[PDB]
Amino acid sequence: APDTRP
Amino acid sequence: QVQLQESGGGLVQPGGSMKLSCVASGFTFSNYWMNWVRQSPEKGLEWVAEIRLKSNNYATHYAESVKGRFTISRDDSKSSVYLQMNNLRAEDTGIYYCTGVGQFAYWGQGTTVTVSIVVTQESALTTSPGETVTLTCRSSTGAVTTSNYANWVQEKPDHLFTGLIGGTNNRAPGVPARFSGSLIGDKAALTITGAQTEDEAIYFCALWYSNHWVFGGGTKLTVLG
Ligand SMILES: *[C@@H]1[C@H](NC(C)=O)[C@@H](O)[C@@H](O)[C@H]2COC(=O)N12
Repeated sequence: APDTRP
Repeated sequence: QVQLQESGGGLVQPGGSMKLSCVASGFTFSNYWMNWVRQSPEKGLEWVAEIRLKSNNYATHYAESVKGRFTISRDDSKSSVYLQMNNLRAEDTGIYYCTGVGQFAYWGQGTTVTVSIVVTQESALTTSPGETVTLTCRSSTGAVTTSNYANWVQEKPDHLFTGLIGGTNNRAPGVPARFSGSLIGDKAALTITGAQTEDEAIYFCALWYSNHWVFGGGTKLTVLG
């Protein structure tokens, strides 16, 4: 939902 | 060393305008959402605004405290994020930080602006070297879940912020292994397994509610002996 980008 | 560096703050009167900038290096800036967060004379952190990616047509979201007055933008070709502040108020006073990545790993040093849901953490805990201490983060809405993407951020002297944990339990790279995130008893928690003297610091949690962040009031950890 937020910025979950590794 | 990823680096974020804010600029543009100063000493301004109520009613005025001012634009902050922040230049990023060391990570692929354009692949991450960026945020402004501000620290007021009261020591607390308040999330201000976010901006998404080019692929999200740069969608933005604001705290209710600044909606209608602040505009966040970014320029991927310059690895820079911005905050246009209009109709400044005394309550806008604070240190402004740009921060992002999984979800608050990286913080600038901040730029000072002087104008002239409740997330609850333990006010203070005391430990000593070698002990195991656990800090907790409660939501007024009910139980914390992985859908709140709990983050933990450490503030060292002087206004030195580093993200420890994002996505409930994901350690930011280079973060010592003694730090761990969890959900415990419907709260988010951060555990230091073997506290060290240098862990004396203020620890903030942040919880995500669909399209905004709310930071807790922080926990002062003392490490005695
Ligand atoms: C992160 C995704 N969101 C963003 C902005 O990167 C999210 O939609 C999920 O797909 C989650 C699963 O693993 C990921 O990297 N994310």
